[PDB]
Amino acid sequence: NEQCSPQQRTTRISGRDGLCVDVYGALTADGSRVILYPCGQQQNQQWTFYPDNTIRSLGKCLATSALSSGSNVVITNCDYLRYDDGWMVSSSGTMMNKSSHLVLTANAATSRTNLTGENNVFAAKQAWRIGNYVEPIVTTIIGLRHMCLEATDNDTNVWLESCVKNKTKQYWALYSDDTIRVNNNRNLCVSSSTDSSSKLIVIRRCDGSINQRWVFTPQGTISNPGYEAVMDVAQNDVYLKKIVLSSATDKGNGQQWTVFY
Amino acid sequence: NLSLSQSNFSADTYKSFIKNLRKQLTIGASYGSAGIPILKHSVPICERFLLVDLTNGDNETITLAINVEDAGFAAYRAADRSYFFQNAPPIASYVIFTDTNQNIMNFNNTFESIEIVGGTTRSETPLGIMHFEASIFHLFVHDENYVPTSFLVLIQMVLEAAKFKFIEQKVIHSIMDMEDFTPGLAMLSLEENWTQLSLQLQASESLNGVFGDSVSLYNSMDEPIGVDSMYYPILTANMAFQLYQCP
Ligand SMILES: *[C@@H]1O[C@H](CO)[C@@H](O[C@@H]2O[C@H](CO)[C@@H](O)[C@H](O)[C@H]2NC(C)=O)[C@H](O)[C@H]1NC(C)=O
Ligand SMILES: *[C@@H]1O[C@H](CO)[C@@H](O)[C@H](O[C@@H]2O[C@@H](C)[C@@H](O)[C@@H](O)[C@@H]2O)[C@H]1NC(C)=O
Ligand SMILES: CC(=O)N[C@H]1[C@@H](OCc2ccccc2)O[C@H](CO)[C@H](O)[C@@H]1O
Repeated sequence: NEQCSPQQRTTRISGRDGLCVDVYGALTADGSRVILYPCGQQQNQQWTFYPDNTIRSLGKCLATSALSSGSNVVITNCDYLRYDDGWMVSSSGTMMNKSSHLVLTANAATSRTNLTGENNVFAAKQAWRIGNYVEPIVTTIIGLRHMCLEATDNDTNVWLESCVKNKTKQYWALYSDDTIRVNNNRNLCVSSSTDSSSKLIVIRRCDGSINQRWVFTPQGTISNPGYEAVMDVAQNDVYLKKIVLSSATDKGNGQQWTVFY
Repeated sequence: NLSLSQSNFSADTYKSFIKNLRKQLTIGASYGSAGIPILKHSVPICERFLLVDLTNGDNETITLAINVEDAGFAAYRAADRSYFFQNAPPIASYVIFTDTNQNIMNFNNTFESIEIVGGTTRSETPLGIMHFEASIFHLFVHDENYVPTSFLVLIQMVLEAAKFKFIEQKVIHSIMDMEDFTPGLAMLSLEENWTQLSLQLQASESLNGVFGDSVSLYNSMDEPIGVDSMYYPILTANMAFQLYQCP
């Protein structure tokens, strides 16, 4: 079955604010940097993956340009990586150089931002969707007692309410940077507490932080991989109107979630 | 046997049943990078079937035999009668429902076969609590006019729901709204591609989680979403388990 070992695949790579990984100006020279750019059909946003762990556009290999952090990620002649192990992509969409452990990062959200190789802190700005389909996925998020996450208090808080199909504030847009955004206000992101004294999950302006990076795991949790914790209904009690971050445990069903799209 | 009854059929009891069904099916499952369990393969025929009991509003029970390799119905028992699909594994009649009067149904356990014999499609077949109860009734007495459609109902509310959290959630929505539904493009695209999605997830080990082939899954707005990798929540937080495909 040759289908179990496909030889290549061409796709796009989106991330921070739904922007795509793009070789700036389609420049083919070695060391030609890669940027965020609005997603399109151009060949310099087409990325081909191969079983040698390379990722290629315009015939050249995506690569870090330094051992230390903060340097641009670039395309370069693939023969320079002849003996290199290459790129490893985590479950959660972290794209990591296997040798150096630096990860693909977008230090700003705007078009033409240079992408850099940085130390992994599991920030949202280090989360990528490898895939041809780059759009935010509009969904409801169902939790304990079959209730729906709703954006409340003028899109500053979030808690469980009973599902109503029309209800505009029960809809979320899952973005390519692992952010969970308010569907009718895409500058606002579901966020883990920025106050040390609180575990309360809230809604804040998107900033690419660790706090706003969420992973929908196959075990049915909503995981923040930076803080090694998961979304939980406080006290397994939906009427407390509090969703918190907690270490994963099957104490009740407060940590189980469904994406309904 | 694992079971579900109309006596106590709520959103909670349905969810628990589907949850435990996934557990039984994923005993001895292998796992890949995606962390979605892969069903067992090359199972000796003596251990290949999982029995599940469903009891209708008359307190009459059918026992369905699910093949643990592909999560499809091989056969079912009602009282002292049993009924095998035309594509059940040939040795299955020596292993399950042996102390019954065995019949072979005139069709396969696939939707394509059932729809041809039934002359009615999943798109036209309502799902919900009454249709669940009614299907167990029609299977119990084996009224041939309703057998095919009853399977469309139960394969979806039990096996497709087990396979896909999105489908489980459609059923939950119908249970607590007390409102029937017919499956749309979202649900049918999932059902249709379970095998292909299995192959691609397992093949993607060699391409950093990228697929060989893109799969089109529709959302609830009837928009197609191309899933060409494991990095889609509508797949990886949806598909509960996979068909074995690749070493
Ligand atoms: C991954 O990271 C390492 C850099 O830390 C790269 O390996 C080096 O590549 C440079 C530039 O060609 C060579 O001069 C060095 O000799 C290599 N050093 C080591 C430690 O091997 C590698 O190119 C990067 N790979 C990718 C795909 O980005
Ligand atoms: C993005 O990469 C290119 C290629 O190395 C840099 O020239 C850019 O440097 C920044 O812009 C240049 C023009 C100059 O202003 C420099 O001092 C800047 O830091 C770089 N862009 C960045 C870092 O923002
Ligand atoms: C497709 C391409 O290579 N475009 C380049 C090129 O030009 C731009 C352009 C096209 C239509 C209308 C206005 C401008 O050069 C640009 C730099 O000036 C840039 O590299 C762009 O990506």
